[PDB]
Amino acid sequence: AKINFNEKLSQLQTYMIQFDQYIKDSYDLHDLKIAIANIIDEIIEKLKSLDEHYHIRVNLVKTIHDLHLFIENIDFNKSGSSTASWIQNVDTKYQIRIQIQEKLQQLKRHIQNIDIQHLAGKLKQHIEAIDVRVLLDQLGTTIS
Repeated sequence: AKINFNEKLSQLQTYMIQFDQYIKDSYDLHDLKIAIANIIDEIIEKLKSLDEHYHIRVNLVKTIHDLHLFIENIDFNKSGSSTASWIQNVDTKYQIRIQIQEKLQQLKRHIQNIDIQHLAGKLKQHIEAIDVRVLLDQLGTTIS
């Protein structure tokens, strides 16, 4: 029984060694994902031309600015609840609507700085930053 148990323990140790070896010798897909990011830049190249051929980004930025202007133009003075509309005159003496307009324009400039280019760049950065080889090495070394 002792010899059989020792044989079983040796077999389990050999299996664990083989499993660690197989884990270590599998890092091909990590390249593929990086390669995926490469093809993304190709789309970016297309992007780098598409606006210059379509001006879609210019139209969308104009649309965002126009929507923000319409939102800023909504006048609460002549709306319902006329007594609450007096609060608007309170805004006249408390620069509240000015703060609202400033926050809306800050949101506008933040969104207009968020385009497809930044999304593609950040996606490529995240794809290339994640390195599964280090994770596999840590998993195979810590576990024993």
